[PDB]
Amino acid sequence: FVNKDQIAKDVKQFYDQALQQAVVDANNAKAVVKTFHETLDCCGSSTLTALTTSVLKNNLCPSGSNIISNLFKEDCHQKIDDLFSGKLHHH
Amino acid sequence: FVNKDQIAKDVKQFYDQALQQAVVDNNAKAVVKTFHETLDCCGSSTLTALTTSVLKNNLCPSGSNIISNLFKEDCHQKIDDLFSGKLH
Amino acid sequence: VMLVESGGGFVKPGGSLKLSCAASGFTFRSYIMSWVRQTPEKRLEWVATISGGGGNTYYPDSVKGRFTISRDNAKNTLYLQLSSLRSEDTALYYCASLTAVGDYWGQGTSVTVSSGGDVVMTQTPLTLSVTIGQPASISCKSSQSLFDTDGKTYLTWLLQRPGQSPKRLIYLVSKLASGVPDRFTGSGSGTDFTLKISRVEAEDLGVYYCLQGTHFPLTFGAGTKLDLK
Amino acid sequence: VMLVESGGGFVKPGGSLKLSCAASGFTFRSYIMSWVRQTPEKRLEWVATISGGGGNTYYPDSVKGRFTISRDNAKNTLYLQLSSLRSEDTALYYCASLTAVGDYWGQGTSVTVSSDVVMTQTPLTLSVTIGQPASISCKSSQSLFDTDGKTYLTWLLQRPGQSPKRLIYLVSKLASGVPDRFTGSGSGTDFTLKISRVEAEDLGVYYCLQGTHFPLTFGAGTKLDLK
Repeated sequence: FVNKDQIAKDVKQFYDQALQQAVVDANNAKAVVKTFHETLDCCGSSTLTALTTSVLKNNLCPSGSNIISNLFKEDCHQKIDDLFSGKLHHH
Repeated sequence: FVNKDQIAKDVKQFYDQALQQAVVDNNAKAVVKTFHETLDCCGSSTLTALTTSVLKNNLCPSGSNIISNLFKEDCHQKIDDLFSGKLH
Repeated sequence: VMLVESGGGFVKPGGSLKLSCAASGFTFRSYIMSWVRQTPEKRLEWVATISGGGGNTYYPDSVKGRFTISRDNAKNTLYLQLSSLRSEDTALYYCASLTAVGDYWGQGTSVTVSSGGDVVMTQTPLTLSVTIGQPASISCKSSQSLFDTDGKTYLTWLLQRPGQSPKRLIYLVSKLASGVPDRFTGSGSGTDFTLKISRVEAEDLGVYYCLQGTHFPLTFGAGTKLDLK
Repeated sequence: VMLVESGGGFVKPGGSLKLSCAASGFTFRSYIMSWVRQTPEKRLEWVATISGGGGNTYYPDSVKGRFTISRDNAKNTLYLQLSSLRSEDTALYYCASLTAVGDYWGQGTSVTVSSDVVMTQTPLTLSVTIGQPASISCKSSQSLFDTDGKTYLTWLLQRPGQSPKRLIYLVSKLASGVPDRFTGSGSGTDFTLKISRVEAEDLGVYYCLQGTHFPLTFGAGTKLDLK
């Protein structure tokens, strides 16, 4: 059996790793970041202050969806916790 | 730390365990719908019988299915493409 | 905006070709793509479908094992490997995002197999000859109900204008597609369906087909040719 | 369909109150939710914004450190804890999905405390007759043109008795349930709402809103009035 919290944690680590690597140029880190941000509809994490501020700055969060402001963002860690706890679907 | 391959495989296994329970019996249904919705997919090639049972429970709410509901993205492939960074 | 097929040809029975289709102008990687073939007698037949990511492939029994549909999303290309070809495979092979939200068709690439060099959809009449301005009505009946557990009724009407590829006209029985003028009306339910044209214009001439997408395999009516008296 | 606010009231300088907003009829958890206050003089001010999942909270400096936005997704409730309250915190506080794809507003709950891009709008009041054309200007102190290449200029209209409602977003794009008598135009710092022929449900206060620069700011408003 694979435990919810163990994979959620591993998924946030994977993502935090790619976020780091992305901000030191590693064109693949950037692809992973863009993928996570588009598929999960998120941008950075509040838990990752230093990395999140380097990242907006890198224009790795398009909006598209955003029609009023692009100032406000979902936290990817929270999106990952909610994916594994089955809380992302529009019921 | 984290190797792309073991995580992708862990996620698939977690998805697969929820897809199974969701059929034979929920938090499992909630997880399955979240995965289908978030990843834009429905069941898996590797689980054809499970996958044919999805419509019976409305685990794969269509919306974009306007010509047929027979054809689906495979969740396993969506999982690999998430970690490979191909879904943008 | 664009799908462009190539790779067809003249091949001997038992032979092999590989068709390709270069896509541009839409988000290919996220498009469930199909091949659809048009026979010398102008029947449309579904040949193959592949998911956005390429993990699910679908084939009707007539081609299963012989044809392989694939795609290379990085190159924005769709492929069809043909093998053990036989004479009934001779057709114009179209690339199309047949079941996707956007309706896009290539222009077909031909395969002619020659040593010389399921739900039934019933479309009547076979040809309806008309006068400009006069109204039209075409029938299409299925041998099983098209009403899915789903709640949706996957009946589609398409039109192929002379010298063009087929074009989705209406889906889910009654809903018009992009840019279809209001003088088209689709009705029906269960196993009975009708396409009515208020007032035929010259842009309406060609072959209409219905398509059911409720039951595997996808099937088409044999076609009604609308032309002038 | 519904946002219902409560918990407003009357308080002394330096006191506390906690406001609530009960949502229903949309997928609450996936909306970035806001509080927007409207002062006795009918100015709108952005107060706080929280992400769908609760992780990112945002505040202008005027309330930052004093107010805490929060949300309970399982209960479909949005909160604003008010503390160290000041006279100028007196206003009607609106729960709203201000920046979300759907535009929902509560009806507002009132607080009375009692012992940046400048947005300009010309004219301050337009009096008009039904069927007359109308033209309101909104001017900003910096370009609202984002790196996005989007221009986050938004028009809202508050009808007498009514909470505010989105009418135009991204300069020119009409919101839902909005007729074509409405037309927004402009670029840079200069923006214009034209009503071709004013009907009687065009009357109220018009506000522009920029979303390009932190913090979110509102023009002081133009009153549409007949006569």
